[PDB]
Amino acid sequence: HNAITRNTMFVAKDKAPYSDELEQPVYLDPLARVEENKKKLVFSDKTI
Amino acid sequence: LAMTATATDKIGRSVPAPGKGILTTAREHHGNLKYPSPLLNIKYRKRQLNKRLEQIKSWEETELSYLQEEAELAKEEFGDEFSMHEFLKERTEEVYRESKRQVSDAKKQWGNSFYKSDPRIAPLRGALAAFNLTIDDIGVASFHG
Amino acid sequence: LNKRLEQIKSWEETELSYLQEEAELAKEEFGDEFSMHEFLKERTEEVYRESKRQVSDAKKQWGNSFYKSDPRIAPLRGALAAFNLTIDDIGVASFHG
Repeated sequence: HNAITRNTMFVAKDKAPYSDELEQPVYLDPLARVEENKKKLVFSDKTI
Repeated sequence: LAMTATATDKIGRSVPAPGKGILTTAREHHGNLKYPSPLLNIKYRKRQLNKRLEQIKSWEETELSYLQEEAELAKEEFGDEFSMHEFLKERTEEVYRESKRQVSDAKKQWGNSFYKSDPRIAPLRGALAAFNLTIDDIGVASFHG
Repeated sequence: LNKRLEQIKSWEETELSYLQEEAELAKEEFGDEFSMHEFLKERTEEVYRESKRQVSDAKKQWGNSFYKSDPRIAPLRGALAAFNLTIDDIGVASFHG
């Protein structure tokens, strides 16, 4: 309903869930799972 | 062809820009390596496969034994047209094919694809360890270059 | 599948039992740094994952993919028989048309 009212159905992702520093460490860990932070689902070094 | 994989990179706004997405072919978990994983060890998988094959052989023997009792059950449940010889022939072929499939699945679990579930075995390491080759055994890398 | 799952449960039990004997072997073959607790944890996780894969293989052999080898079971009939549906149970055909 929000998307139809506000033309915000498609939300382009500006940034990956992982930073440039955690990109490859996440690539190389099959158990690396995103966690919530400031309502955004991002990768953190805690789970790598 | 031991291994093969495809991958994408990440968010971006440059399609021709290459990325490190295929680095996931080397992914494994390294939180606690105090002891080697037994699954990477060839002889452990060999004895596991040997006991599984013994179980499958016992399964074949029990199935062929039960086939006589099942034929008698079908002898009354299929009328006088029942042929003992034909029933035994079809059902023995079925048992043999099932046993072949179990042997193949055991060899797939312990020889070929023992690294499907294990996150501590990367696709590359596990693909080589199927043939008992270590990471050091890749001698050449044909780069896109 | 039931007898195979019983076999896999027995396999779990024998592996977990053998793990104590394998820890003593590794206790002398890894020096005084060996941790009984840590070794048991890693190897119990490994046994659990291995038996999970064994259970999945049995369910894939007898439930999902029992028709891969059998040539008397067509792909269509076998795919439906995975869910216990007969050839008659396809109600609609979305034609290319």
